[PDB]
Amino acid sequence: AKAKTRSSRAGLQFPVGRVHRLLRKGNYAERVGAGAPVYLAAVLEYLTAEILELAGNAARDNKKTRIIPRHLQLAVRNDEELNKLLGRVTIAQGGVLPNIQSVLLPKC
Amino acid sequence: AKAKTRSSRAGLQFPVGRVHRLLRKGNYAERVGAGAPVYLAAVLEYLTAEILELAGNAARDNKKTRIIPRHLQLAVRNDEELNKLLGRVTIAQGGVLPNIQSVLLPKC
Amino acid sequence: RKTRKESYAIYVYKVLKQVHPDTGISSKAMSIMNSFVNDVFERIAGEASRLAHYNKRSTITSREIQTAVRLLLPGELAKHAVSEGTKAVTKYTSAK
Amino acid sequence: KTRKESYAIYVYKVLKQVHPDTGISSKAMSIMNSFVNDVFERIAGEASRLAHYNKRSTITSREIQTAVRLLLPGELAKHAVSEGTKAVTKYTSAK
Amino acid sequence: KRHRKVLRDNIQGITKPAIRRLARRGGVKRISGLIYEETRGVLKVFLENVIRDAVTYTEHAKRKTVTAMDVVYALKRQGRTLYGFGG
Amino acid sequence: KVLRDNIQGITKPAIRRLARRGGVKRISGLIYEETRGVLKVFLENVIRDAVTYTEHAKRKTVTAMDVVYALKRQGRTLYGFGG
Amino acid sequence: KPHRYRPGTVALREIRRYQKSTELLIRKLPFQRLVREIAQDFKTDLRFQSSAVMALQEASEAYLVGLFEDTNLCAIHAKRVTIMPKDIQLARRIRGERA
Amino acid sequence: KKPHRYRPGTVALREIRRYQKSTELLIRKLPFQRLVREIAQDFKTDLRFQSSAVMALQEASEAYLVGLFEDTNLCAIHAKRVTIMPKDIQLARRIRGERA
DNA sequence: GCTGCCGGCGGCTGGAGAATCCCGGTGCCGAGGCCGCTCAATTGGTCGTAGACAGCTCTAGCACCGCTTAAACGCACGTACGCGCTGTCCCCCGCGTTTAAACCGCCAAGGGGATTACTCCCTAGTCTCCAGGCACGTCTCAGATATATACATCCTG
DNA sequence: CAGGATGTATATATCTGAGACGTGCCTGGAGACTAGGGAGTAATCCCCTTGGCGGTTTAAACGCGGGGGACAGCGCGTACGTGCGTTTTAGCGGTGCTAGAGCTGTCTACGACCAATTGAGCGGCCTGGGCACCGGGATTCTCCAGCCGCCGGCAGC
Repeated sequence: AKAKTRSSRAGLQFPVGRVHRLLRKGNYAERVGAGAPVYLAAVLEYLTAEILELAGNAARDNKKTRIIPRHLQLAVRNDEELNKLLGRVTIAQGGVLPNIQSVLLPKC
Repeated sequence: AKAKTRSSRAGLQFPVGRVHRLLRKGNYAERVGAGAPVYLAAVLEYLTAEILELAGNAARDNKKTRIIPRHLQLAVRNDEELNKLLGRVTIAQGGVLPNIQSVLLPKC
Repeated sequence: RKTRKESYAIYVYKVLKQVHPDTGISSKAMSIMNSFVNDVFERIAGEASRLAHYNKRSTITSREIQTAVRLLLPGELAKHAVSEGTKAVTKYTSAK
Repeated sequence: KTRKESYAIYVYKVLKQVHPDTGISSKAMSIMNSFVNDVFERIAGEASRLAHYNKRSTITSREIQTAVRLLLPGELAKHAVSEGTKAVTKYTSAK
Repeated sequence: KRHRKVLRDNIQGITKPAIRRLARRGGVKRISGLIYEETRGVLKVFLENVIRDAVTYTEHAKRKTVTAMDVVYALKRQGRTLYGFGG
Repeated sequence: KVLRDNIQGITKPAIRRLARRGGVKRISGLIYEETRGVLKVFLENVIRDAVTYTEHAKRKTVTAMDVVYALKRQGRTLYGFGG
Repeated sequence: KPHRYRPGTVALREIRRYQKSTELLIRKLPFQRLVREIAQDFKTDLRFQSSAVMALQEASEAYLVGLFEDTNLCAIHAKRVTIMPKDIQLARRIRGERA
Repeated sequence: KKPHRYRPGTVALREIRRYQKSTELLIRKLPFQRLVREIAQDFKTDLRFQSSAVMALQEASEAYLVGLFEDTNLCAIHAKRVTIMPKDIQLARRIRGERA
């Protein structure tokens, strides 16, 4: 007995079993290997941790405690590498990045 | 008993068997129906016939007997609807439609 | 003299002779036709399978193909294709 | 009834592992759920096509690796592979 | 009097100050007077394109209600995917 | 005169002919470097994916199917070389 | 006598004000009426969920803002300060939407 | 007599007429192949290139540049000029969505 | 007034350099007959998705009105628009000539592709029990409001 | 070219209370424990097609030099889009109200799967000859620069 979760052995916080079930029932391939769910879970964890840490820093800069879509937008749009990945997507209640053309500004 | 092709019974010039086998081995779904291959073959036959006729008209226009990629490009780009269907496809040895801006022309 | 391949050459040529009984086709144009047929087939099949899974079903039927056609071909092609497909499938089921 | 799956708990844990003193709103969590759901398919479809491309039949870490290399732009992918390898090199050592 | 209350000329409901606010958010300084119809036209055609797919999704689903899932679904189809509505 | 970087191999008359096919009438004196830069960038953005595809299959040659597949990934399909 | 600001001063203030807020800019009821008017031609006697309504509103909002950005760029290119429909149909055709 | 020299802006239209019916490539094959081989060195060393892939890449890059130049000409004509400048190229790549 | 007088004005003439047509010889390569093999058509039984009916019931469109806030109308006016003159110098466009790509042929060999024996990894099957979704249940500290001061304009002298 | 007055922004005080964060329950699906047999894995060999070489030659690139007209700058008329006051009109809301359409559960039956035989559709490999290629030469086809008759100002009276 003494069952152990695969995530605990892999040292991850994501449902390896859930990802493995999704791979089987997604009709992606006839047969599925073993390390693929672990790799995919690790990649997802890395991306989500990076995004969430950036959003948290952005929210802290605004002197707020919680996270709102405005902070998510302000964190995503300020990273060009992340901008390339999320170029063709839009988030609800995000607003726009404040920018003003220099010509329209007064003379001095 | 004597055998006969499915296309003969459906009055088609496209292979039902090959398309059905592709539907099986293409991973697309677990099970496939019966009318789906016939329907898809009919649609493919329609599209091919329309393209071939449109290319043949242009081929006969320039006093030729065999079709050339240039004729295919000319037929595709001269029909706006088919152009929308194939909006981002680039055809090898197709050149470009003849067009000149009005301003660049002389005064008279 | 081995590893035989597959293509759509014969059917395309057969359709050509039923439209312009005096016209031929070069090799590059025929390959272009083959590629276009493959691309359209892959697009329609992918859309139909996506829709079949979207409603959590498990089988692909004529209805899925019809909706996929309606979702891709703009306007005139859509109705002409659905009409010809319907008449063809009725012809098939009527004559077993 | 009719339980619906979600990624709320694990996203909350990951948030706690970097910021132990910051909360999250309601929509700000569904946004991250949708992002994860999008990326999952965006990687799995590419991996599936890549496996079919070579007439193979099973999905292994190698095709997922190539998918990560293609999708994630540059330096980010440069990191990801390492952790990915990390994430498996322990698991094979102790199953 | 149960249903089919067909209305007309509701495109004019997009008032001028709304367009002024949208443009100010965009970041322009001066606004002409001839754009008030071009914007109303492009918005209208965009709505037609979205609603066609939105409706045909339900038609395939053989239902009589249009949910949010279908709207997001058709927005993703034309490469305009949107986060924040349970994708 | 043999030391010539391959990027310089794109001669100015070639750029002029490309522009004429485009449909332009007059050309200034600075397009010839912007075009060279754009060409190089677009070349790398496809050769990277193609070469990666070569690496995955353990081969050592960049076959036609590989290059057309990588172009299809970028959103520019190609007809003629198979598919 | 009474204080009048130099022309174009209030425009700059609205620019830096609205660029910060995040709420919607179009009233919900006229938008719903327009959506209901349009939906009839495709299949009559339908039924709408709200979440779809504000989803459509957000999508149209984003599209209009994106279009106005390129319109401003085309206008400022031509050594002008206002915006004209010609910039709009230039931007819509360079993108390839109307090509 | 004086030698016959054409008025400015006519031979250019003649080449415009001539090239828009042609289908052949307009870039020398060997320099392009050398450029491709040189630029592929960084990713991996000692690679082999099949013949068809080089011409495929060539005509793809020809079509891309042709489209970019057409869009640039349209943008330049929009600005009540007849000449094209690098800023038009930059603005076109801004709007189409490639540089940023 | 009216004589030249002068420069343009468009209208026409004809030379000039380019693009087009056809004829006549020559190939290279789509189009068709041939052989066979390998997969598609014929039979045959099953058992489990999918169609029906038969229910329950959450919720979306109607209505009703009180408030009120932003939408519609007009109104001085200055500023950014559009046109017109203009001074070049920088691209267009032939010419000599200098050069590298294109053709053509002969080689070597490393890597791509077909064949084969096999092994051990993931699927097929059961039993089991604990992580996660549902229903609450709150008190939070998250916001929401109201208040009070510095600030950057546009005028003045 | 330096101050004053201003309507804006900024900060800071109270509420204040819908809903992030636990807190339990229970369930169904994820982990523990059994072969097997077929999918990939080395190992082999056998072509082949690609990198490489070395003469011509000949059409394309290159640097020069001459020239004219598109372009950025400057200036002026002007008219219409902006800041502001005065209605008023439809949005927001808050309250019920109702049946319609959406959700789930049972039962049955039929059609897609899979396995075993048998024959013909098509993929390969020559093979003859026919439509596109190429050349020169006559045939038109626009492009241009100057000549000429006319015309409307321009010095005088």
